[PDB]
Amino acid sequence: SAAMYSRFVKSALDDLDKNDSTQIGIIANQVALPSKNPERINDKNLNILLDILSSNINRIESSRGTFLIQSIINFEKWWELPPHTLSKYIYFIKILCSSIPKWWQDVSMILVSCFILPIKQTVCHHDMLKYFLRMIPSSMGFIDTYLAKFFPNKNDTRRKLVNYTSNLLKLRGYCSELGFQIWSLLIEKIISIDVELQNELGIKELSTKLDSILTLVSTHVEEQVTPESLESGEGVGVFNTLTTLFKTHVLPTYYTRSIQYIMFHVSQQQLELMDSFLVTLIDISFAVNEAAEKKIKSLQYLGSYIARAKKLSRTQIIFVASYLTSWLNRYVIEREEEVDQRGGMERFKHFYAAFQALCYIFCFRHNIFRDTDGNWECELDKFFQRMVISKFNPLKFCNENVMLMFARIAQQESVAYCFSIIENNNNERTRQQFIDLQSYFPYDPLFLKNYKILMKEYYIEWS
Amino acid sequence: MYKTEKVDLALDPITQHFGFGNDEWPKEWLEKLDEDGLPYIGTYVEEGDPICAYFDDTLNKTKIKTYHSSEPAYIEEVNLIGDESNKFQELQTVSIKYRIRRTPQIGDKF
Amino acid sequence: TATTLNTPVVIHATQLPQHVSTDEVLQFLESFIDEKENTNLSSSISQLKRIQRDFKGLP
Amino acid sequence: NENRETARFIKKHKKQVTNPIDEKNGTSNCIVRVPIALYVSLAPMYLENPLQGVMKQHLNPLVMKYNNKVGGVVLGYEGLKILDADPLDTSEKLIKITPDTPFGFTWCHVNLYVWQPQVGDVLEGYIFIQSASHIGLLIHDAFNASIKKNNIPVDWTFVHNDVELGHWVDSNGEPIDGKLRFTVRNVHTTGRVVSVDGTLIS
Amino acid sequence: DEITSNDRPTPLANIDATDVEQIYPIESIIPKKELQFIRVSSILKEADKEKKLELFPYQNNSKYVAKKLDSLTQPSQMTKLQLLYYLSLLLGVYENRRVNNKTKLLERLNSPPEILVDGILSRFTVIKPGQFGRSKDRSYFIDPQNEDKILCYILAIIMHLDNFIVEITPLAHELNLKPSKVVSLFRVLGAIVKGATVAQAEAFGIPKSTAASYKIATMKVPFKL
Amino acid sequence: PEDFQQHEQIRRKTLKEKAIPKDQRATTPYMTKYERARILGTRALQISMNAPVFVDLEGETDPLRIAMKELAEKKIPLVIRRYLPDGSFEDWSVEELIVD
Amino acid sequence: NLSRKLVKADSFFMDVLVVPPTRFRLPSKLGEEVHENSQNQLLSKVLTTSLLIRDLNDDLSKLRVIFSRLMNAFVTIQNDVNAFIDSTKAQGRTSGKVPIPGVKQALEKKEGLFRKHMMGKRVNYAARSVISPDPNIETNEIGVPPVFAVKLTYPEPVTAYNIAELRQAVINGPDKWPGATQIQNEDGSLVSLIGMSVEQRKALANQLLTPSSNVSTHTLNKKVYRHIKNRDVVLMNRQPTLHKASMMGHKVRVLPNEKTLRLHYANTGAYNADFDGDEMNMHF
Amino acid sequence: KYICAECSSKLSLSRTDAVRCKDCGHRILLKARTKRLVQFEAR
Amino acid sequence: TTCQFLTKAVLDNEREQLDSPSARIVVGKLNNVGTGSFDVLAKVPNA
Amino acid sequence: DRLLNSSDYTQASVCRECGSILTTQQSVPRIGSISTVCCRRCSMRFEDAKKGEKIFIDDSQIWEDGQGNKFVGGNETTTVAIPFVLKYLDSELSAMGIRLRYNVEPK
Amino acid sequence: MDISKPVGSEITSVDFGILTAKEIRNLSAKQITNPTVLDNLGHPVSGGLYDLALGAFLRNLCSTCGLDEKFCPGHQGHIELPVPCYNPLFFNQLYIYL
Ligand SMILES: [Zn+2]
Ligand SMILES: [Zn+2]
Ligand SMILES: [Zn+2]
Repeated sequence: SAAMYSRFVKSALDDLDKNDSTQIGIIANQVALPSKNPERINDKNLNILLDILSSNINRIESSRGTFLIQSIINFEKWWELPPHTLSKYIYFIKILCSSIPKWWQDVSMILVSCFILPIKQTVCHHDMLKYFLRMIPSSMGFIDTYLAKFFPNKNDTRRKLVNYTSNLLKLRGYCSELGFQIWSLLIEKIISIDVELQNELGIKELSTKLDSILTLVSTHVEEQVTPESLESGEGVGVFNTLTTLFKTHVLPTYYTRSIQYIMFHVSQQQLELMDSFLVTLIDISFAVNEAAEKKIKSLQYLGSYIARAKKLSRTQIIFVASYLTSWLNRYVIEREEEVDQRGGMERFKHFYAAFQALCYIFCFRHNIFRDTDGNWECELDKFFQRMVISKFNPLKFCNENVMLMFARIAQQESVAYCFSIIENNNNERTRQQFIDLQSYFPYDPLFLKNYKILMKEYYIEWS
Repeated sequence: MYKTEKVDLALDPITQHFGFGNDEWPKEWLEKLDEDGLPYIGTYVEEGDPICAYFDDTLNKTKIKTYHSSEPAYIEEVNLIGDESNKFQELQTVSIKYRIRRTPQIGDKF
Repeated sequence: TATTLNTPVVIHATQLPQHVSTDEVLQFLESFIDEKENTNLSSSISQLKRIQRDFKGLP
Repeated sequence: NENRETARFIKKHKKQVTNPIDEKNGTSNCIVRVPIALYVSLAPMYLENPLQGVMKQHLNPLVMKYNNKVGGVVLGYEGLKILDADPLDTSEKLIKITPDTPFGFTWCHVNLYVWQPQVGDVLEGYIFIQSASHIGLLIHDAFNASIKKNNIPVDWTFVHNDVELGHWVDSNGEPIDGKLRFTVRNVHTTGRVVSVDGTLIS
Repeated sequence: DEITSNDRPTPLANIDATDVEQIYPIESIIPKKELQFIRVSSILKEADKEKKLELFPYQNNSKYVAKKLDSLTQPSQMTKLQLLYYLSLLLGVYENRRVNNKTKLLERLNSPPEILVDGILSRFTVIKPGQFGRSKDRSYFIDPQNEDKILCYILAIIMHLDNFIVEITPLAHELNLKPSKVVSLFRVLGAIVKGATVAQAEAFGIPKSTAASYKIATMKVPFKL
Repeated sequence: PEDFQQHEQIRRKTLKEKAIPKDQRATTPYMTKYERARILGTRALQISMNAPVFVDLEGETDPLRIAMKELAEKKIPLVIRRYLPDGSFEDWSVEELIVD
Repeated sequence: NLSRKLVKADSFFMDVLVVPPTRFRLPSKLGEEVHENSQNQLLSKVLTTSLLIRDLNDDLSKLRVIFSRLMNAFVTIQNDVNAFIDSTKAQGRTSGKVPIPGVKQALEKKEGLFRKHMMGKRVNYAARSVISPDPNIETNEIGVPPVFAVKLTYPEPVTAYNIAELRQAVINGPDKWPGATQIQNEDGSLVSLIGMSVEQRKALANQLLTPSSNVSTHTLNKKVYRHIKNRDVVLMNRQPTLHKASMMGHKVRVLPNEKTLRLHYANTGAYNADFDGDEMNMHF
Repeated sequence: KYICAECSSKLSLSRTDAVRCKDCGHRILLKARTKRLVQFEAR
Repeated sequence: TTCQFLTKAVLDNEREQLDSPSARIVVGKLNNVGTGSFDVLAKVPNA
Repeated sequence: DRLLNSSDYTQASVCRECGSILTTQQSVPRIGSISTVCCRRCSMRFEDAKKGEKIFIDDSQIWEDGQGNKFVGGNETTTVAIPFVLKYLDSELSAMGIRLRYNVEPK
Repeated sequence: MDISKPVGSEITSVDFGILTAKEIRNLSAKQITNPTVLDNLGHPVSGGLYDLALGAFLRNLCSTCGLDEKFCPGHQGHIELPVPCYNPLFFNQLYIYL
């Protein structure tokens, strides 16, 4: 009957040139049933069909040829095949839609939507993709509405969603020179679980899914940024747009705390790539025509980027940030003749924060703040002494938690004297919500139990 | 002040029926309706509250007639009007009286 | 899409299409590309460096 | 009132530039420079660098596509001019702001490359990857082409695989290297990425 | 409002035959091509009504499909069983009159042949032309032309399956209509409404006391010229 | 291209012919109130669209109130046209205009 | 004449009477009875007068009183088009209280089309209210009830400038102290909050400042529509005024009290006001 | 619980009833109160 | 009399700059008889 | 903000070279076609595609209408800040017997 | 009117005209000649006074624009008179020129 089926599929293609075309549409209603039913198309009848249709294969594009292409590519759940039928069917994707941007456009609609599937079901879901990312230059046009399209929300069940978050690191690892598109969904969607998290600080579903992102993404991307690809591979191109992309989806949202852990882990592993991010924190707040609240948080990204870590060139921490200690000299020479003019005290958000952020280094690393000889680092007996009774009172408008850790170490280590001033504070002592930006510290202590696997590495306890 | 509302039905055999039939109407508005489809006497109507949840005939469903005014008031009287007719019909006209409790607030007139 | 913020409102041509040969623009596309790094600007770099090899290179 | 109206049939349908064969090397010349008066709208964020700030406004999302008025698939810009409303050259200059919104105007004219499709002209083909009801024809390895069943020759013939893309057989039976031929009959504008649709009788 | 002339939903009918069963063809309704593309060789392998109304594409709530299902169980009566799949789509468009696409409608019918579908959509629905459906399938709409166009395939089936009688109240009310809607609708093909005769009074179970209000509709001969 | 340039150099000469430079200035040289009812709010919705600011605002989260903190300080980058209503305009700027 | 157009007689004859579109003839339901547009009643008078005289050339050319079927109906063919436009002169109507208004009479009702639709428009974002006098207002404030401090909202963008006060509008919403009712996005969405909970009030305030997914709208930002403040202006004007100094703007301070509007003492000289029932508007 | 309006002739009628007062020919029917734990206003 | 003031207006077939606010706002435009009797230009740094 | 921004602002669309708002369309497109916006008055029917040889049409003027036909012409039209009442008006006065034309400033 | 939506053009002026038979060719989509507007049964008749080819009446799809009534303006139509008649507007002007 195999020779009886081969003439049943050869007598179809004739009479479309005789404008009858009888036996065409009968088969295409069979290739759309599920695999739940034995009366569909099977192994033997398809590869015989996919060669007899390929006799003179210029026979698709006519007025009747939309009903044929769809359900062949819509062979639903197409990973149920032995390795003999699997050959010519994958070849038929390589012949049907090799140049027409109309149904190959409906192929990457399938191959991206079938990346929600587990990785051992995607043995060829991305190897089909990687071949045309090195051969075809311009098939990037009609996939540019296919990345954020196939992001469902959490109304779908758990295992389809977060497995899709890992399936595109295979795909990006061979498509390296492009750089920026693949992130542009997964940069936005760190915030969406995080937005529903700090206002919850239905909540248990944020536990293991965040375990399914934090240990997942910050390990395989950590194996992307690697010392074996510093100056020979594509590693310099990684850093070029993971600063401005961090600047436009961590800085514009406030009180949203699970997102500053992207570059908090892969460049603390080394010496230079932290210091590549040490110049990143410099250029932000130090211009004129920038945003309004850019002076506070960006230099607050220097507070626990220095304190709670372990791998720092600490001979460079005083050296590179010497301009901020030279700011403290520049702030007292040129900029203390303006206070009795029109205005209050709150012109200087740069002053209660970056001075606080360097004093956020104070209570945590006191053995760094001493040398071998016996003096103080940069003469602490005058430098943090000159700023007491000036026209701002930097012991008046302060924080609660860290700015009242100023009471233990200042006396027993003989740092400062403010114990007769604390009673004198609360007599003299928009703007009502100005405290909302000056209360949160960026790199807080870690609360989770299974991402602490990665980040107890360069994180020390209180001493 | 009073606002005597009414309910007129379909401006043929009679095919509009007060009360409930046999479908399942969505509950939690037990709090205003007796099962005869007429409401209580003396409860606090708002906007977002049925008045005459009656049973249709064209789908055999229960439709619900909520409150079309602002006026958060109470509900007072229920009259039942039909036709004296020798081929007598089931009653199809209810004239329900409200009484709205008007405290003298500032901006009134003496 | 396709509004006044997405599309320029009125477009017209200045003059006749001053023509260049096919090999003429091979000297004059490099200034369109190399001024980039001193979504769409990602796909403005990789696909246009693969049409270099139409008349200049070979894969 | 018969012959007077009929003059406008051509001046809004004249082929602006037709092109003959090029160099006798298989290809043809349809890459060309056109200055155009791009009446653009501003970027109120970017009133400190409109040399870049309006370039990201209607010009980088203008690339690699076709339009209505230039009659060609635009490809690339050069020579950013911006124009003013004064007898002023000058470094700093004025922009007319809209009287309703910060999105201002400027009636600037800048100079564009464009690709154009002409009719009945030969064009290059590369064996890039071969299709089922298409022969693989990557014009400048960038955009795609199209054929039909009704415009293939007789000696053009096919063989499908036997042991383990698709074999094509010429007039005698030997495959060749990459260079292919294609002529133009029609165009199809409104896909996602544009392409042309032709015949092979030349 | 119709490619059929002048508001009557009657296609090319017949009044000029001799056979009783051949007074009106369903080829006027369902054409030759879709009528012969039914894999019908698996229906009467089973016999029980639980194993018949549970593998069809559509399952209704009422017995309005199966009100004549026991009148055909033998496979000698397969010609009207092709109409019983059409029974399964007699209501296949009107109780989903609100929605008018197809892939959402694919979850209404568990795997039917799509070639059986688009003879009703192309004529009896008024199409919304939209290419947002056309990559999938053919979207449509039902206008207010379509209220009395949707019953004549009961006046040639429910008439046809019981030797050409139709009673009012198991038809005017199982279709949820008032029995005065049909008197101005009886004469749209050539049907005749008539009272209670002397022999066929037992076909519903009525006495003679309401026989002037007991009104029947049937077909015996070709329509009176 | 043919009568495009008929509408390209008919405007570059009817802008010479309709202009008046600062030498033939004839209008009142004050920053007046309709001007003050204009260039604030013309910058104020412009500064609302994340436009750059030069002077440190005192946290005063109103788009209108920043520009009056600029108007009496003159870091206001706007230029005013003024119509003489029979086919001639006159130009100004804010650096050479002084406030009532 | 820059185009050099001939004038022709064919324009001054009515060949067509172009019929107005669907959206401009729409029959609504009003009263006990319902019937369609009174324009279509003029049109459906012409057609069956046209199509009566249209089908007479059948009765002469496909070959007496039959000639009077056209001439003494041409006086009604004349009377077709005119009463569509202008009904000053039609056949003698008895006192039936109304002849039908076609277009020009149907423009101007009590000669008020431009006077109520084109020029004198009915306006959104209003408030009509009874006035009250109250102190402690320096002649350009208006004390307002919170029920006008929750209804009339104000469009205002987010920036890297309006976050700290503006997230307070989002977290209240339409509940209380002025909040945020219709949050929009980079494309023009309408994300309401009139039923969204305080979980969705703390959520969206951590969301509002985000660059667009489409980089074709790369510069825009979301517009949090806050209600009203101590920092915006209410314009107010009296209805029968007949002078210039009546459209006097004021700012507003929220005033937790009953439901009326509070004029200041001294301001009654401009508006020619009483308090014997008189009451004036409020705009925004 | 439907008190008539003719002579307070108390009846408790259901649906599908022939409406008349039950001594003479009057139609109009009121409705009576039922105890409900409902919170009411007092200032 | 705008019924009768178009027999003297359409018949002439004029060109109106419609600059009075009884014609300026009927198309929707900023007024020449007030605080928008002109527009604003904008200084930009460089070409 | 008062007399135009009540609710009457829109981005109405005006065919230039005849000057109307009621005439243009957002046409129901072809199979792949997106944002098919054109006019009908400045266009003409493809049954009049005849004639110098016959010129090959350039596919930017083949576009499907609503009834199912195919006609050719009258392409470019932008969005103009117009009240709907004016868009009501130029069809109110077209019916009484006055033809109307508008124009714009960018040509 | 929102700041987030710009507009790239304006309106300058007005122009008048008078109805000629030449401009009836391309002004519409379908004739209107049948007298009544919709019969029984609820449908608006096609080629009718509430045609769908003249706008979109009563939540039907618009057979000119293909999308719903939230995006349909409604289109121009036209009668054809039996004889070309007067315009009583202009009866005060070309009475005398005649
Ligand atoms: Zn009694
Ligand atoms: Zn036009
Ligand atoms: Zn339409």
